[PDB]
Amino acid sequence: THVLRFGGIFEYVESGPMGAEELAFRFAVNTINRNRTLLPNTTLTYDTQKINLYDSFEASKKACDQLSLGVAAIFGPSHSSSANAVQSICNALGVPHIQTRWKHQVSDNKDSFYVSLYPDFSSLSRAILDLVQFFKWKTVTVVYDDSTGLIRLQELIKAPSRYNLRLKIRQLPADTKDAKPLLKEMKRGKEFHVIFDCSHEMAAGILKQALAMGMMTEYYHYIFTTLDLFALDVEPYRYSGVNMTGFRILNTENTQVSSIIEKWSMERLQAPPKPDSGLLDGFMTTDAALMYDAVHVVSVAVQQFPQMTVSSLQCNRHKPWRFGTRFMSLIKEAHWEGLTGRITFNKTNGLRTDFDLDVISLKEEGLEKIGTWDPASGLNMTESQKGKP
Amino acid sequence: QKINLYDSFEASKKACDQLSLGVAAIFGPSHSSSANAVQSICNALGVPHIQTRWKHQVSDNKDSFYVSLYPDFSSLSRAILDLVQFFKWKTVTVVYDDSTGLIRLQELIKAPSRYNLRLKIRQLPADTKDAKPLLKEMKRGKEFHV
Amino acid sequence: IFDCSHEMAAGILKQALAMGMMTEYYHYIFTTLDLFALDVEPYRYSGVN
Repeated sequence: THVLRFGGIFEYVESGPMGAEELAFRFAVNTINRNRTLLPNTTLTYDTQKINLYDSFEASKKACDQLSLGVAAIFGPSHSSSANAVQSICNALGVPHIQTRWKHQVSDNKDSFYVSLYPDFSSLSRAILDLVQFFKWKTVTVVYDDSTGLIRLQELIKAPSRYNLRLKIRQLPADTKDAKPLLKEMKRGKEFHVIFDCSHEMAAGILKQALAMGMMTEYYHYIFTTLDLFALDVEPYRYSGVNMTGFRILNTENTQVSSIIEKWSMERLQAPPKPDSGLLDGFMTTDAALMYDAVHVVSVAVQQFPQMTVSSLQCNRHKPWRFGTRFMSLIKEAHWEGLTGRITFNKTNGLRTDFDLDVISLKEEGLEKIGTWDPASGLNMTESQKGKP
Repeated sequence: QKINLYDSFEASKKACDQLSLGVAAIFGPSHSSSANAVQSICNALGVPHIQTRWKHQVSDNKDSFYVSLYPDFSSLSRAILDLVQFFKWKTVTVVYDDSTGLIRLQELIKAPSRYNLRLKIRQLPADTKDAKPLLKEMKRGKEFHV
Repeated sequence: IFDCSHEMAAGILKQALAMGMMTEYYHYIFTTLDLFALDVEPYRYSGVN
């Protein structure tokens, strides 16, 4: 017996197809009340917008726009620039802001009313470092994408602080085949342990090079910063014998997960795919899984709080919203168990710094879960118990 | 206009608010969480903008109405790299406090892939006092080019 | 050293690629002359002789 609206900001270039997460977002809207259990007497609606690449001023508008009505809580943009203002704004007006990307929060900022389902790297980069520290490498190359890659990995760069991993860092140029100058050195420096950092969009790009650069052998052992490792196309590679390694958080070990994905894959590709890119079009990418779970994680908090009503909140004013402080800290206890496994924000900072990474690797058959990681227990490698008394 | 450090929304107002009078070249906030916000406006409103600090430079923000008299870190980072290799040093230790110090110094961090060096990297924690252990380690570690 | 009409060469080569045998190590020699007719590009960087 109730309707409720969220906000929404997304990106595009002047038109559709809509932001594939937005397209996949409105889904998590609908799927709520078809698991009717979920917020039964409180039907959820929403509002969205679409904003610029490399901008927040427009996103400031669409922020203030979605604040004209006011919205119960905003799910936010892609760029940091776009999502840092949306952070402050909501957090200068009580509104909860939500995040699914990573972006380096300046550690001199006062803010509260934002959270980021994105699993932070101070764990990821710890996990990398564990994994590395297991394969007993005494060397590694860290290929990243752009400057901010560093700040993403600084746990790793600081492994020589304690550990004999004399590593080197190499940055990809603009294009994919802008790799060849780089890789050529690697093969000439003979750097047979490679950790990347780039959205998989460069992975397939960088990989087809590592193939055409004759670096797909048993020798090289590529490790990927990202999770969407699975989204790529195994097949061209799985025979060469290469060792490859990456993590996984879209916990496909659950039928429901493997159904919802499928139920989403039942609907996802109503847009035409892209063949050459090397992605398994039909595998719901992580970046969307969060924008999905968020909806649940977020709206489950609403399933604690009766008094909430969206309100017209103008940027002309200063007036913070009513129940933000009452509603915001509801979030930081939302221990939702969805696609990305356990979900529980580090209440100190409000970041998802606890989760289960299941390390996948490349056996000739495909991508095999071979070990499970968490912040707490380190690495359970299925290989660990390959001999018993 | 005087405002609080690290609040964009707050910082966003004065940008347009000044423009309610119109200004020629705003001289922006010196801390990127705000600086870009202003920058997000200046070329978005045709207005040129003048900046002093380095800021969390982004790859391809399509503004062009912003400059700064400040020397780009690349030149700086290259400049140290001139200096160190000049001093023939090998086992350097870079020491910062904030993550952005990396981007401040990547032109240097990348170099060992080209110039035979070694460089640990260490970070000053939240409090200033917290360096006493750092120095202690940097004492434990015998680092004589910092 | 192979022996097959190039029709198998491209076939056998795309394998030698997907079988991780396109390195500086292996040195493939072809019985046939139509070696040129194949498509160099996928290979010329791997360093193979």
